[PDB]
Amino acid sequence: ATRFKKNRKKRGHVSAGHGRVGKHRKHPGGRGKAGGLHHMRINFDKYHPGYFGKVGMRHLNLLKNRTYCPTINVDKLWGLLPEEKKKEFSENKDIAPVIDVTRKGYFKVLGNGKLKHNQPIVVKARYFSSVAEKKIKAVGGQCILVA
Amino acid sequence: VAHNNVLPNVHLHKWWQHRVRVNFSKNIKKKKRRLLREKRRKANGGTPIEKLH
Amino acid sequence: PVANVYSTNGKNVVGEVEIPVVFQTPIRNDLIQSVYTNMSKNRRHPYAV
Amino acid sequence: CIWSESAFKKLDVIYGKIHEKKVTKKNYILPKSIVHNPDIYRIIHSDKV
Amino acid sequence: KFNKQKSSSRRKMRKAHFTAPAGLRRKIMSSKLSKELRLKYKTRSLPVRKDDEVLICRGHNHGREGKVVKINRKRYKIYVERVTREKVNGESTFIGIHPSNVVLTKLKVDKNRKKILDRKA
Amino acid sequence: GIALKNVGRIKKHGRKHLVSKNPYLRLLVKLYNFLARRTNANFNKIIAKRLIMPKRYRPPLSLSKLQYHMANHPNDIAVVVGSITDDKRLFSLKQLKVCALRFTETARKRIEDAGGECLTFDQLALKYPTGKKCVLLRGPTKARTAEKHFGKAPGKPKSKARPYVRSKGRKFEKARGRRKSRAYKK
Amino acid sequence: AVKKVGKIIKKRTKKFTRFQSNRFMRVKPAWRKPRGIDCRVRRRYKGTNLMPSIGYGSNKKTKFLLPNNKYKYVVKNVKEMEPLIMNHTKYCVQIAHNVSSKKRKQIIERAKQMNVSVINAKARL
Amino acid sequence: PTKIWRRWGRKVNLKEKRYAVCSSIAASGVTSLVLARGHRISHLKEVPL
Amino acid sequence: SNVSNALVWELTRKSNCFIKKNKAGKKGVFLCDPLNVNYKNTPSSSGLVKSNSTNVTLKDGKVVFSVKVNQHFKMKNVEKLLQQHGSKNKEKLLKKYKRLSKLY
RNA sequence: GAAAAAAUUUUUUUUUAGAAUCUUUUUAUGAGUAGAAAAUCGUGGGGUUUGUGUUGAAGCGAAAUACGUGAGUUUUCGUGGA
RNA sequence: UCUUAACCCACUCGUCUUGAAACACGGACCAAGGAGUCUAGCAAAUGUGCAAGUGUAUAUGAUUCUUUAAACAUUUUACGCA
RNA sequence: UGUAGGAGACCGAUAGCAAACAAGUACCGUGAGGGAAAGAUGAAAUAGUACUCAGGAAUGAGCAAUUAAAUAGUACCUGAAAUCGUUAAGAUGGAACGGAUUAAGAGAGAAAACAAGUAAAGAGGGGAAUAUUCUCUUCUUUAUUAAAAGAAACAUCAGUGAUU
Repeated sequence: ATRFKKNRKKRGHVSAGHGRVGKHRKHPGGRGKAGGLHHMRINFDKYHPGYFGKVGMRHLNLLKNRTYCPTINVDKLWGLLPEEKKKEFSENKDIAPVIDVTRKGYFKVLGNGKLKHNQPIVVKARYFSSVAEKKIKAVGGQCILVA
Repeated sequence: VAHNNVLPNVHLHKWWQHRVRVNFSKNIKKKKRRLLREKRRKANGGTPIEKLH
Repeated sequence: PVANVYSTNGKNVVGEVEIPVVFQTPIRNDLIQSVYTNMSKNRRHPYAV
Repeated sequence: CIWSESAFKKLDVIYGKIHEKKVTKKNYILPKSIVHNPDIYRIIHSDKV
Repeated sequence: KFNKQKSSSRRKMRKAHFTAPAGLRRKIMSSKLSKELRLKYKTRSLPVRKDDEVLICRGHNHGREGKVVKINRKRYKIYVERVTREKVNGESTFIGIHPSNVVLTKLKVDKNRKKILDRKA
Repeated sequence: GIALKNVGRIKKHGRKHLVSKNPYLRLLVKLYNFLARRTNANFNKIIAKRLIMPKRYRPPLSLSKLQYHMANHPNDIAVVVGSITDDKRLFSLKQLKVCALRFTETARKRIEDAGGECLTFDQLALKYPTGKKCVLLRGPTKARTAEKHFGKAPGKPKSKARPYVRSKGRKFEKARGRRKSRAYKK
Repeated sequence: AVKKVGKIIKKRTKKFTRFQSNRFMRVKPAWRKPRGIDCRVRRRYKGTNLMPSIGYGSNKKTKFLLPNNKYKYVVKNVKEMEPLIMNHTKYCVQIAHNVSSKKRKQIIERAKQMNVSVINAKARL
Repeated sequence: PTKIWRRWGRKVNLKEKRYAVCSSIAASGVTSLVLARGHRISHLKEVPL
Repeated sequence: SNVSNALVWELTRKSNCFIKKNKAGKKGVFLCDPLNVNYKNTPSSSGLVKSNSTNVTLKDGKVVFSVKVNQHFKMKNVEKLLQQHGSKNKEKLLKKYKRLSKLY
């Protein structure tokens, strides 16, 4: 590290890259976030707009795991098949892939993107978006609610 | 300038250098654990120290 | 791509064997230099007073 | 580097996907980037080029 | 070395050499044994006693043979009869010889030394 | 004493050399510099510049984007001055012949399986030294993480950008200066 | 002035002496520019003390050349002669300071047999 | 004064480390590189021994 | 294949054991590789690059052929070696041989 | 890919480049504190390489037809004894 | 090279300072020591590896047990960030 | 933390524990307390400065004398700078030193700053031939023919001026 640092660039130059007029002082604005509102307000406004004051209720003891949900969009569901499985379904319209999204850790199925139309697929999941259910039904697939 | 972050999140003002501990014992502890487990495993007649949970 | 295998005396030669695919792998000398230095950093001790 | 025939052969097995079920690098083998030769002088000399 | 209990640091080894007990000093007052005797007992080396007979192999006095006068165990010098030296005033003392500069011919053999020779055999 | 601006200097900007220490990439810029200089082809000159360009600013291309771009081309030889990444969001059947700086292993395997060609830059130079009957492609910059962060102030009004924010928590940046109710909004 | 010799122009006689080292014992004699500081002599007040810059530099053809018309090559072992020999016309031998006399004699004799000038061969007798 | 911690544990990835070993073994394969490294090697029959 | 003569030069452009550059003024960089026939540092000079080479060298007062019942005791020679094993270059080899023959 | 000179058609002598941040060539340009950059140079240790050591090293003092724009490098003589 | 000469030029350096040769300040002299660092967390830049994944965390394993206080491996589908 | 180990990409005597040592000592403070400076002869002093002369005595000197070495002599390794002594050289009318430029003195040096080859007789090394015959080569020496190199001077050009 020490080979390449700023001291090696400035070593004989007296004011050290920190200004002959200025003369580098211990804490020339005071500590940390102190100048907010008071004299660094312009910095806070232009770079940190939401910062000051309160919003909303207090939950007091939230717990993350109650609301924990990983989501997946329908577009990427056929991608959860390996290559040979995807070829096999593409060939054969007699059978649908069943997809248990839980093994892949997902719990809500969302509606984004296109599908290769006229091919059934069974989606098993806890939760589905309104659009996702409609598109899965539209393409001839099935939605299965399961805990 | 200083548009990288609103805050320092560092909070070391409760005299951190007094409180501090530096840790690099890892492998040596593992060897001690291995030695202890080897000694136990051997000592019990070779009879498994594992137990079904 | 066969390489000759040798005996205990180097003038006597046994069965030729197809080389490992490793010897066709990319040579990243700069990567090796960075890895060596980083590994070395993990090996040497910082010194307190 | 001086290799035993055993070591040399084992090296091929290591990067060959043989034995040890699905374990090796969690179903992975072999650094194998597409950086490549033919040597540069051959490419320029090449009659079409 | 291959043992990882015993130190290989220079500092400690030197310290042990310098602050050595008398028995330790006696141990390192060993000399190589003369070639036929070496063959006879298959013994490389013996600790010298005061009345032994050495040949000198190193220093300006190499190739002088003779009886050992006195041993100084402490500062690692044996004294041999024909390595005399006069002092600055002309008075005669013996030149001190490091024990690794000499090869031992005639050992004086006591009961204890004989028991050691028996141990070596 | 002459009056010239910038003391008469022409001062070029951006990369002045490739600063990578990679032997293969140094060999490749030697090759493409030679190919550009001798041919005087615009295709080669672009390749040389894109090879010199920062590795971070060299983009990934999506396989979906590559296929979407190549759709009107019956000639199959795609050239990409970046990395080609795979797609897990569609069937991705139709093969191509693609030269790229780097291939993901999954993408390469799919392209090879489909009956395509994953082509080296040395192979491209050898076969197609003029670049004729080919298609040069770029992956998109598409507002990368730094680009999302920067661009003439996120806290200014009438601007869309990401500030620093650690907004995984609940009580994070939403009030005074970002809110029409509390003082004012951006 | 300057020192022309054949097609070899050397443009600097009188190597520079560090400012104020004439007045003060503490200041080292070997040159230093007062670049790190304001100093009123970098401000080019005429005749105060001349100071160096790149322009005095040697010509590209003669760049490191000796008046021998031969580049100096320093030799500390005999085997280092062997690549050097085919360019003996354009290079001259310097034998390193730290060479023991038996070896030095051997190197001198061998170098003379190899037919290249050795500039310190007339020393360490 | 030196505090005890001066970055004793650095990372460098599993993939990077693996790459360095494979590429170094590949490099060890190469005859020119063996000579270039300073090994005396003229009378060895060929470098992959 | 992975190896390339050019790639070796790119690898050894700065770094090789037998590259030697003078400290007392930088002008002159030599290549001490005995597989070379010309001993300045360039990849054209270098035996690392040279195609599948076989070479007549110089060691300890002897003409040497070095190589890429038993017979034992228990300049014209150089000319003979060149005419046998062969490959501008011939003239350069002749020049080296002339120097080596005239005085060792 | 052959140029010249010495000899007495034939012998001898000098030279005889390919390092792509490299080499040849052209033209323009050169102020500078605060300040930013790049190229270097030197010191302690380590890995690596191939060397220097008691026919005297490091160090030191006096110097050098010495080298480099320069920082400095190298060397000679004297001391010196690892 | 050193040495005086003689001609021409040449005001105490450092300093804060609009402005220092100042009747502004520090400096009797010489030697050695003597000042932008380290950690944490963040950012952009560039290099480097992999990619819709990535990072083996803690930890287990070994004919790992001068070096070895790291190097090696990941069960004959945790967590960070995206 | 105490003791016992093993360590080190640590410090190397103004550093590093305050302490490499007869240091938590000397010494200082009414006292609570504060708290240093301070390593190195040589291989061997079981090699430690013998002896003589001149000296009141210190000491000095030696044609004397230890040691490889005493300008290694025990407040002993190397021994920088400030500072000061001897000798020599120069200088010197109310500063001093410097830059730029020549001069005259005093020193040093021959490697670019001249002499390839030939004959005579000394020293080496090789190669071939079948440990020794033939022969190829480099240094010293005597004298004996070349030459090249730079500086001059004028002429001749090209570029640039000034002149009438």
